Amino acid sequence: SKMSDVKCTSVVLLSVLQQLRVESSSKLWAQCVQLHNDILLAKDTTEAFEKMVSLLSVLLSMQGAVDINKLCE
Amino acid sequence: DAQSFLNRVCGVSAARLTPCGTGTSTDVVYRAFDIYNDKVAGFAKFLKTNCCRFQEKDEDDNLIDSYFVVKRHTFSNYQHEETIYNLLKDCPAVAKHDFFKFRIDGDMVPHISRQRLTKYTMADLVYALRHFDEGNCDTLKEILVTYNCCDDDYFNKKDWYDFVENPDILRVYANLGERVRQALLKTVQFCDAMRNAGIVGVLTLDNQDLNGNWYDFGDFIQTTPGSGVPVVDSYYSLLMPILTLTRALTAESHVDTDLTKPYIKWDLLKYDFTEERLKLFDRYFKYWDQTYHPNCVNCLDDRCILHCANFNVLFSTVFPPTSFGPLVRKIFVDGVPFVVSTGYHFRELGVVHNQDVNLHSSRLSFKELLVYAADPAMHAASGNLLLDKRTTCFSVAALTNNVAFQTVKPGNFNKDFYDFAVSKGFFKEGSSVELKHFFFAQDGNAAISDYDYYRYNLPTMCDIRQLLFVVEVVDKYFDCYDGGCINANQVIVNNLDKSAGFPFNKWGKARLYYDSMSYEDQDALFAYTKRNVIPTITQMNLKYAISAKNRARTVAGVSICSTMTNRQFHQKLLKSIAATRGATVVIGTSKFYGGWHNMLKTVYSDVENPHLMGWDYPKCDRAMPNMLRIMASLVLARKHTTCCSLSHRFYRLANECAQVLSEMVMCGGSLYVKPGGTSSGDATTAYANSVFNICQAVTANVNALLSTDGNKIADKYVRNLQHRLYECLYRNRDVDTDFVNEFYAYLRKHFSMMILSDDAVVCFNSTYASQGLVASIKNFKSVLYYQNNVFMSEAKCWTETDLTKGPHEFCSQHTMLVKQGDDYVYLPYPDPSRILGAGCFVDDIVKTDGTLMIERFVSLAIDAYPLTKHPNQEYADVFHLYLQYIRKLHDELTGHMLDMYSVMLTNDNTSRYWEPEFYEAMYTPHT
Amino acid sequence: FSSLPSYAAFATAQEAYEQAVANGDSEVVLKKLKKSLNVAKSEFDRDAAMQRKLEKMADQAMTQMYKQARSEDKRAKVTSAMQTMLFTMLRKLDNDALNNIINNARDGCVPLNIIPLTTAAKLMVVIPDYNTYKNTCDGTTFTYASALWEIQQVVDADSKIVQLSEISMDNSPNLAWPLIVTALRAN
Amino acid sequence: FSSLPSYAAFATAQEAYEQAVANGDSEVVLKKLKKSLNVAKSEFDRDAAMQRKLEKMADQAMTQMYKQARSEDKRAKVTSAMQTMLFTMLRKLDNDALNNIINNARDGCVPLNIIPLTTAAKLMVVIPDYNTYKNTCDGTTFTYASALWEIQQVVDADSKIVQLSEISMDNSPNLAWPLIVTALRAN
RNA sequence: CUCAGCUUCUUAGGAGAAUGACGUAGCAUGCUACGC
RNA sequence: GCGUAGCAUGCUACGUCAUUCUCCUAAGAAGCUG
Ligand SMILES: N#C[C@@]1(c2ccc3c(N)ncnn23)O[C@H](COP(=O)(O)OP(=O)(O)OP(=O)(O)O)[C@@H](O)[C@H]1O
Ligand SMILES: [Mg+2]
Ligand SMILES: [Zn+2]
Ligand SMILES: [Zn+2]
Repeated sequence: SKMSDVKCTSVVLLSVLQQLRVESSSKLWAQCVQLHNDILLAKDTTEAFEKMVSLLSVLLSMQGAVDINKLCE
Repeated sequence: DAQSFLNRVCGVSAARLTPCGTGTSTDVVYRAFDIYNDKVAGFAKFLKTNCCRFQEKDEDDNLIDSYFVVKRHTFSNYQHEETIYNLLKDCPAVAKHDFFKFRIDGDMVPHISRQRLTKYTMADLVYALRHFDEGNCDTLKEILVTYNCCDDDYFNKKDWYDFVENPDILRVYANLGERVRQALLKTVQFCDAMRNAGIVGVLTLDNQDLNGNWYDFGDFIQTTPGSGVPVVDSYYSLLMPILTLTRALTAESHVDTDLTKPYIKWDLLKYDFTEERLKLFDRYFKYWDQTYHPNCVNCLDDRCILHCANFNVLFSTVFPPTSFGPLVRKIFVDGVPFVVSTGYHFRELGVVHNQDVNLHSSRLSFKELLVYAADPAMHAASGNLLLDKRTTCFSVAALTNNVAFQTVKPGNFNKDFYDFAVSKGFFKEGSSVELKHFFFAQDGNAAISDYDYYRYNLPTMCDIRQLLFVVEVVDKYFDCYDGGCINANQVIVNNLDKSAGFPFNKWGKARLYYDSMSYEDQDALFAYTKRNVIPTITQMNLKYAISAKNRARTVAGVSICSTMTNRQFHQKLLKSIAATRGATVVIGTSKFYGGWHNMLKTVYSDVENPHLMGWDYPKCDRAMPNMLRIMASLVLARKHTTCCSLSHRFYRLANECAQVLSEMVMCGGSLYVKPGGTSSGDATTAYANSVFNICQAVTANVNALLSTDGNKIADKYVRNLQHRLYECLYRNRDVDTDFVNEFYAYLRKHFSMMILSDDAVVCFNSTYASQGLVASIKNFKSVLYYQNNVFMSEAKCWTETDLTKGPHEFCSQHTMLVKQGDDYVYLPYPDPSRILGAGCFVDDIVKTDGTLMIERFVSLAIDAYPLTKHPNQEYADVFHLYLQYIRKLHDELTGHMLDMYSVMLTNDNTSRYWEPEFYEAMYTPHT
Repeated sequence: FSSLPSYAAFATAQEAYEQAVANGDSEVVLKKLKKSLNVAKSEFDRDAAMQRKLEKMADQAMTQMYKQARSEDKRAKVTSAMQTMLFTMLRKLDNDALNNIINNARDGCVPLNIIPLTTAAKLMVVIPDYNTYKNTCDGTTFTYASALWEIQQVVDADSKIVQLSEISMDNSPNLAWPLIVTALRAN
Repeated sequence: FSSLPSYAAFATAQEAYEQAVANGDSEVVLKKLKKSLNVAKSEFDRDAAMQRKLEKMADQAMTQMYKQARSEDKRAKVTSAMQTMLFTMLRKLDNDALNNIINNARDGCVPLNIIPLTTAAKLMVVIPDYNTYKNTCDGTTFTYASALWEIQQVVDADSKIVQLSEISMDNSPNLAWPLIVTALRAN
């Protein structure tokens, strides 16, 4: 069940980004939404995980928006 | 004998010819024909074996597109054609005939050699663009290639024929425009020639070579000079849709009509193009006998508005797009000058002028303020110009100062439900049930993109002598219901807390405008709209809904001054449609309580060899032609035979077209102009789409019945039905009520229909459809191609064969024959992916909890119950999932309530929701 | 509810029944007292029904009156708001240019679409991609609607001002399209 | 609901009824006890209807208060709930690329742009300390997001392009962190 | 953040039907007192 | 044998309380379909 667990993590990740006010960046939001829609439309799994990596990199690009240390513990 | 005959054929013209015949023998080929004689009728494709055809060669030994045809016929027709040609010689729009006699064995056989023709007559072009089949369209590829309209390899593209995939096909067709315009001019010249020469005869499409030169004079009876009667009802009417598919009149936009010279600069202040419309009509459709009123305001009935509007939808593609839309005027109200709309200039209905214009008014009551604040004159005249290059639709003004970009949220997630599902063996790797319906997010400019999707709506001219009969047949499908104008106090509006378009949404919901106006004023506004046009600003909103594809559906919220009066106009008929059972339009018939088995067994109404079919229109509202929506609004407004006069009904039609068809769409802080197509937010949308769908189906039936040969119909009732249908279309100007009823009975007995907006299920007779005596999937693809301008792929068409399984899909709900109470009934089950998506992905964040949203999983399980007997087990466990999850929700709710506030809930009413009996009671015919 | 004349009669009958029951166990006294109590109970129930009906009717009337008063207040408020909007947009349109274009109209009616096209002193061109900027409104002055417009501001999709020199094909991706460029009417 | 005073009557009269049915004294006593039991039953029935209606009202009030409170709590606590859910799902996903990128970003090795997925494209990733540089970077190769990237120009915090040979073991303290390494995919 | 249809659930109100209980009026029958 | 009152049984009408059920007006939460 490793595939259909990425199509949901991408939904949750884009919801998280949309709460960090990434909508303001009209190009960053376009890239995020394109990655989201491409993950949700992903027959394969390697492509889904690569686009998930890119979207998570968008999330981690923000310096202090999300405290990775407090959460990964 | 070959050279002696060929040498004679290549006479004084001094031409070099290659013979296509074997030994100077007749050539047999497939060719379209608009034939109507004592035996057969119909615009079909026949064999032609009466002529021997040679092809000319230019210099360098290359076959030029010019043919010497040689008809062979008895002495009588030869002598009757010699006179009629020598009497039409001086006309320049007539192929240069050449008459002679030849000896074969021992007797003379006259030959009528038509010279310098072309391979494909006009009928072939019309048929190819009119009866289009993807599998075998070789009379269209050859026509396009041989006339420089594209390259021989342009047809290697993925979808070279799809108006939706590649909109470049429009340009390839438009490259044929000049040839069609020259054909129109040459047929006008020929009609004038035969009128001045006193020849009376029928003009058929299949006699005009694609250049334009008419070449057949067989049945041309002669009379005194100056008394010719060219019958052009079956020519100018079969050539209608091709006249705007190929934009034949584009070359009328240039000075002196020359293509090379620049566009004619129409002065922007001009709005009354009546003189230009009349001049164009008298230049091209000179001998179209029926009267043409450029402004439909002075038409005669519902069947003259269609005719005049069908001509205007072609004569308005020459005039600038910046002269249509409302006409404004400065009215002084107590010394302050407004700029209010005092008319309209429709693309179809010509110029409409208000009858109640009162300059120098003193008081503005609530009704007048409502009318003025809705008109786009003030809004788009006080706004600053705007040139939006994100779309192709016209742009009027920018009400705000800077554009507003609206995004779409990605849709929340229901973690506990997904964990429960995954625990219960769901969403494994490679399972029959999987998540496929998601909440898709969109970037900033989604709304403008989905408005720009209107570029698929092209100005479509509809074959008028066929539409004026399809309208009667479609009307017979609506004769059961009753309706009329209702007073303001009989109006039923479901909920009054839904927004009121623009600009009325800036001060309250629809409740404010429905409760703040007394009934007398609410009826005075309607009586006013019945005497003048009030333009309105629609506002296009985005829809936040779960879907399997990532298009951002936009819904056209219409202003209150439009819906509030369309309701008074249409509510009676709409409720009559929604309350009638056993009719074609299944609206208001629930799928529960055995309401779907009733639908299916009403569809299977004694059709001898049923074979279900179904079609979904792609972009039903963004590609529906203006003419079809005008006709649909006419059909729903024909119940008003007593309440409203003729002019009242026309002004109601004008208001509907001003507020729905071609309006000012406020797509995100800017006023664009819709090219056309229905706004799916008005009162008559699910019922005005039903009329359009029935019109398309009936037109497919008419085309399929006519396009048959005629001698190959063994049944002698259907042959006569075809022979009478053709003459009722193109040889009758008044309604033939008895035959309309006969053909409606034929359709009901062989083409039983179940229509619901754009979702249709036909149960057509299999053998007739095989023989072409009724429609089929190809006979509907062609109709959509040449009337909707959308090629309907096989992804949106289905054709079942075993009636037991029922329709493949109707309203997204598949059907299955199942055992229930000792009898077999059809239960509708959804796509399990849709139910699981509605469970996992939810619109709001408060709904994610579930523990306080148990009245949602009950309503999902109600729709998901039928799956509980699907043969597959993963399909059938998506209902036990919901039952067990509802049980879990109830347990958790009881625990949480006990913890927070010690109150054990009263059970014995909440235990029904996790037992199948309650849900199984929802699909039994007791209620 | 100790109200209405019926309750007084009911109380008197109940007291008489209670007093006479001890004095008379059965027979004429008990029968008469029971009949009196029964008729008093019937009358009291009748009066209670009449009350619970008239009071309900009065409450429904009062709530209807409140609803009507609030409806009239909202009617007045929305009428004032619409009138103020009309007088704001009526005092904003270009009276000079608009009156000039209307004056030279034949019947006095001019199509709406040519009111802003020829009398609006501003143009908000939305550009989706750079090529469109290059081929439609290049430079600090362009020409639209047969009028010479001069640029005054070029904001991006983030509503952040973008300088004219910043826009170039090399530096096109770094921007946030579409670009909303506002231009005035330079005669 | 046998917890209200009326029920007591239901007992007493009923008790008497019991004593009557065994006794069977006469039909007049039977009628008297039937009347008493009927009046007591009507009183208890009215009381029980009132009690059940009041209990239903109280249950509705409780189940409205609970729903409102839970909705308010869930709406207010959504900024952090979403992130906790996201990282729970990511750590349960157990993918090498996501795990490696998250672990690197844990200790300040965040990327300055979206990690590209094409054949070769720019990626600027910061490096706080020499330990991370040793862990992921080596010569011209860079190991981030489980893919080899070609080091091009390690840019110091002062925008001073530092030669790779400078960064080695105990020479780091002289150089002022944090570096900004650029890299391109090497597939 | 539109038009229309359908369905589930909760409360308020109105009408009707059935059952139980109380009360008033009227009628059929049985018995004691006063009457003839 | 008949009448008045009283008691007992039965029936008709009317007025209340309660339970259940059906339908219909309205308000609220929710789902699905075009
Ligand atoms: N009535 C109605 C409507 C419709 C749909 C959704 C709504 C709505 N929320 N309000 C009002 N109307 N409405 O139904 C038609 C068809 O809907 P379908 O979902 O099949 O969409 P297409 O066929 O356009 O798209 P494709 O088939 O390419 O996926 C529309 O055009 C419109 O008129
Ligand atoms: Mg469709
Ligand atoms: Zn007319
Ligand atoms: Zn009417």
